[PDB]
Amino acid sequence: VILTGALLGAAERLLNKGIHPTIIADSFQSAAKRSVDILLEMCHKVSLSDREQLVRAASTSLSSKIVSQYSSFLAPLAVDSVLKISDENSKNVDLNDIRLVKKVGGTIDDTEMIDGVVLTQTAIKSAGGPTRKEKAKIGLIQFQ
Amino acid sequence: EGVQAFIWQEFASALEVIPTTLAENAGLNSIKVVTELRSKHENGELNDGISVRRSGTTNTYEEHILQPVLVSTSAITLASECVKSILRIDDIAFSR
Amino acid sequence: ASALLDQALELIQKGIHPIKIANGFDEAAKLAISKLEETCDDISASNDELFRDFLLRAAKTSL
Amino acid sequence: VPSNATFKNKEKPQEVRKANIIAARSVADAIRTSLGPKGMDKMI
Amino acid sequence: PSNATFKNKEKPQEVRKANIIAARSVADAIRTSLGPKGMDKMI
Amino acid sequence: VVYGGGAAEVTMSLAVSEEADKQRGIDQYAFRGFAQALDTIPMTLAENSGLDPIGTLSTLKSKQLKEKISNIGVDCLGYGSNDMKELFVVDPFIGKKQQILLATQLCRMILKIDNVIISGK
Amino acid sequence: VQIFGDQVTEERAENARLSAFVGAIAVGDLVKSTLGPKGMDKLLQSASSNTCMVTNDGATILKSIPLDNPAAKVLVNISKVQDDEVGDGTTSVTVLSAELLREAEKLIDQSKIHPQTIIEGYRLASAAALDALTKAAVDNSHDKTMFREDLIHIAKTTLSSKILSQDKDHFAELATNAILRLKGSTNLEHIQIIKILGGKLSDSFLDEGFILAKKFGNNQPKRIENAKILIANTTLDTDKVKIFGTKFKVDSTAKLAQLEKAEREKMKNKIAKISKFGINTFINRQLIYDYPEQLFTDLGINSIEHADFEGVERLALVTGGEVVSTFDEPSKCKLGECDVIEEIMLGEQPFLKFSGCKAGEACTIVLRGATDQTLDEAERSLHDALSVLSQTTKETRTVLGGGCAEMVMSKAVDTEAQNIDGKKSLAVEAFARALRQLPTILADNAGFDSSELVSKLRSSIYNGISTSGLDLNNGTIADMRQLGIVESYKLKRAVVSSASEAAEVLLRVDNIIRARPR
Amino acid sequence: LVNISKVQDDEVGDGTTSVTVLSAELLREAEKLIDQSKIHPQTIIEGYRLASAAALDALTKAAVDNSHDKTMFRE
Ligand SMILES: Nc1ncnc2c1ncn2[C@@H]1O[C@H](COP(=O)(O)OP(=O)(O)O)[C@@H](O)[C@H]1O
Ligand SMILES: Nc1ncnc2c1ncn2[C@@H]1O[C@H](COP(=O)(O)OP(=O)(O)O)[C@@H](O)[C@H]1O
Ligand SMILES: Nc1ncnc2c1ncn2[C@@H]1O[C@H](COP(=O)(O)OP(=O)(O)O)[C@@H](O)[C@H]1O
Ligand SMILES: [Mg+2]
Ligand SMILES: [Mg+2]
Ligand SMILES: [Mg+2]
Repeated sequence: VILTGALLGAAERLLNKGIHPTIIADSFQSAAKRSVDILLEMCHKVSLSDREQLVRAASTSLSSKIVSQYSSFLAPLAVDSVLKISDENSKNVDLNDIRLVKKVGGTIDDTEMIDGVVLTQTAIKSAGGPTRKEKAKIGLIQFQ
Repeated sequence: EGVQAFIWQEFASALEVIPTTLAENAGLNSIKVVTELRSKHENGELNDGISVRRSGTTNTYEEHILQPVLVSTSAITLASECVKSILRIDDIAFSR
Repeated sequence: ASALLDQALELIQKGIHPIKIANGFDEAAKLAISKLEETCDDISASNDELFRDFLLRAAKTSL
Repeated sequence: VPSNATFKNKEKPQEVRKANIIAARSVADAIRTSLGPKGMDKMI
Repeated sequence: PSNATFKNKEKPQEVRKANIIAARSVADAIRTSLGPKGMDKMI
Repeated sequence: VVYGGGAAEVTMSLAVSEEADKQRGIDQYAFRGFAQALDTIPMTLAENSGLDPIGTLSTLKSKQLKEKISNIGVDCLGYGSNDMKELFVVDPFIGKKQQILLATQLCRMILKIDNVIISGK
Repeated sequence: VQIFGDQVTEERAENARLSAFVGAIAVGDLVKSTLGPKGMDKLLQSASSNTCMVTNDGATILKSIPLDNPAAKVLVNISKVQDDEVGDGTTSVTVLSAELLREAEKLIDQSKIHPQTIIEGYRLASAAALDALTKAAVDNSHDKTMFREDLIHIAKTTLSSKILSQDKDHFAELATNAILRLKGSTNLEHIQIIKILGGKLSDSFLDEGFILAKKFGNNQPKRIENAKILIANTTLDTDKVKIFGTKFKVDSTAKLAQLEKAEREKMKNKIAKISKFGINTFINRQLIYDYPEQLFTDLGINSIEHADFEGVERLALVTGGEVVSTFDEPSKCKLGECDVIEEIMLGEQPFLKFSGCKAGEACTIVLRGATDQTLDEAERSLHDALSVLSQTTKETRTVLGGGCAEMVMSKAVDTEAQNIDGKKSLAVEAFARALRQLPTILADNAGFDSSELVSKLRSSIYNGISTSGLDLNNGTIADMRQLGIVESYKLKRAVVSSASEAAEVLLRVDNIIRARPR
Repeated sequence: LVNISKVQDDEVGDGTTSVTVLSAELLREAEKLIDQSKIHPQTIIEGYRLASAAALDALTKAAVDNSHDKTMFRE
């Protein structure tokens, strides 16, 4: 949203200089197309998994939020979340497998990756028989 | 040597707003900082930029400030497409 | 005056203080006046017959 | 040289394009402050 | 025929009709005040 | 069928005019008013077609009084001949009759109104 | 007197006329900038819900803008039906209809000619124009290579004015390849427009097979090789039995538990009827409940639910099979086959991509862009291109574009202007100047001199040659056959016929009666 | 158009409607040059300067002086 306004500021003075808008428009498309080729020469390839690059990249890319100073433990959390889904074809990894559950309470420092599937809803407690389960078999009922 | 080249000069001048905005947010003088961007880049072909912690110019690869190429690619690409659509507008007519 | 103001808009975006902007035009204005005072020629050496023509040069310019 | 081959009528597109550019840049000035590590947050 | 002059104007004849009816309206107001069998008008 | 376009109107106008001076009475002015009322239709066609109503009305009255052939009317498209045998124009008798019947029967009702009360909405 | 009542505007013969002509001037000046390749797009701001619309089509501009003028409503309706018939050329109708009335305004005022006499000149002038347009056409479709090339030129000529003018070299292949895949079937419902945010305008790629925005079930696998496709307009939902009016009388709940057992056994036997064919996927029109969904797991059958009515025919024609609901006789209803049933992701929404089908009678145009206003322009642009190219399959004759069709039609009109006696010959020449005003406007939008190119084009075609045209890139006369600019014969025939009827309706007016609004 | 007619009424006392209809027709004829042909406004007035100069020169030769005879001036 800032580079767009900057190029419009460039086109502002160019409209007074007797140049057509279509010539100004095609110049940016040709200039932008050349800009892609310059960065393709500059960018460096990386391995499938590299904690030195991915963790530092994730921490220095947030850079503006409240959890940027908490990124000492959340940047590995983001890298470890995506590395579980791996493919050689460079697929578009879907973020539906990475669910972000919002619970009001506590602090951000208590945030940590749960090993299993965390459920948002609470128990019914109409009868309240069991308290804590161990070695339980989970089933998904769809009927009533 | 064409009128298309004169537009590309303004394209290069307007693209320098990103380090200028970083200088104003950090409080540093933009011309003094941007003058160092010009002084170090003719020899340094890449990884030369601004670091906010030290408030100066240094090698960004040593300080670990990296980003994907697709982010900057989509920014330059989508920005040119938006200006292409805005400049083709001529009239603002009220409708239902 | 609008041309100085329009070009000053781009320099305010860069973060230059307005007094340094104003002092720059003051030094540039006197420098331009000092140069233009040297390059222009005098017409008092000519006689009255040619001095009338110089008024006709400016009279047609103003009308 | 002059008075030939054209005359630019309907300069309102030029006025409309200027109004759209300054309108887009004025919105960009509010978003410009949030750039970089030294940017700020916005409450809406 | 097709080569006849249309004259482009029907507003003049309409205005003349509006004036004739307006002139005949007041002329017919004082029609019954003529002759020995006329009637007086108190205004 | 009949042949309209000003031919039936001028034919029916002079028929009542020739009988007006035979049956003077007091209703002769009503026969003349009915005659001149029928003449407004071909004069309207002459007005819309741009032709002169003086030459058009005078020609139809003078010609139709001389010759008995009653299929000559106002040529609006600007042809050189006014005889409608060649121009391919035909109208029904029931259609041209109802113009006179519904008109003369309405105007009796229009003339018989004296008191006119209009309740404002 | 006042018969019409209070708040009723009436006009008579000098306010009635010159209110429609200034309305024809008002509606024509808006769409003047949109005509041609260098035309500027108009932005429409709605009065409610802050809804904006970027659009170049003259019909869509007149759809949204309110116009209380009755004469402008005629131009609103003729652009609507022109968009319904051909889809392209609505702006040329509004411009040519307005300029015909602009010329006729001068013939009524300056020359003092009756309106009916002007129409009689336009009838003979329009007949001479269509006869020249018929003789100027050229046959096609005898060679498939030439028919392939002419559709590419028609797609380039159509998309030259839209937002795809820069990338028309790539979109011409995408536009013409989809039409040849229809196998003669003229219908636009078999082409889908999937909206995807991101990328650039030239990222639109041609899809092999058929792609749509649906999803598998909860337990279904990702990939199945050589999957048999079936389409059910069935109710795999709670079927009920259709003799509405069935209720269940229950004396004891012992048989009611066995009654519910029969309901589950009823639908089990229905899904068992599906497995007799041995299909690999199952496509249903409406929502599938969970109990049918669990039964497709062990049988190795994929599931797709909530398919649109258009999507049934769009997927069935690519599959080649027919929609089956009874599932009784496995002999008839031979199904198709698809190689790759693997889905892909373009943006944040997964789409089911198919490839390697029997037939491709239905297609799908994948688009990429920045703003939805550009995608809406991309939809309307290719909809006009695909509509023109689809009707070019049934109507084979075409005509050269680039403004040469307007001047070559006016040549026969000017030739037939001399031998017509009377005052209507000036109206015959007024029709010629109306055809000349279209290429006059093409030079104005491009920013070049209009009087020189129109004078050079007009003097060039009367010499004997009839292949010259306007080249707005260089700003001079050039050969249209070299550049490859050609348009359909029914398009320009509809434009001249619609514009002739447009001037005829508004020229036969003498009074305006505007009743009170509700 | 009101002021040019007032000056003509005070100056000569005749020809006011001719100035009003001719000055409006010059702007009417100049309208299509601006719209259709796209002529500069400075070019339209520049032609009217040379056209008006030749116009008054036509009246210089087209006039006739009847001062030599009072009977012809009376006529
Ligand atoms: N081509 C023609 N030549 C001569 N007379 C005509 C021609 N066309 C129409 N008319 C006459 O003009 C009349 C017009 O009637 P018309 O306007 O069609 O019916 P209405 O008045 O109910 O609309 C007809 O009665 C006919 O006699
Ligand atoms: N590439 C081109 N070169 C020259 N003229 C063109 C070109 N493309 C289109 N035209 C002209 O533009 C005119 C109108 O184009 P059209 O596609 O109908 O625009 P719209 O859909 O806005 O009416 C046509 O008569 C044609 O001659
Ligand atoms: N009987 C006539 N024959 C020919 N021309 C006439 C006759 N009467 C008037 N004219 C012309 O009509 C014009 C009338 O102009 P006028 O109405 O006096 O202008 P204004 O009212 O503006 O002074 C004159 O120029 C004259 O040439
Ligand atoms: Mg970031
Ligand atoms: Mg088009
Ligand atoms: Mg006078």
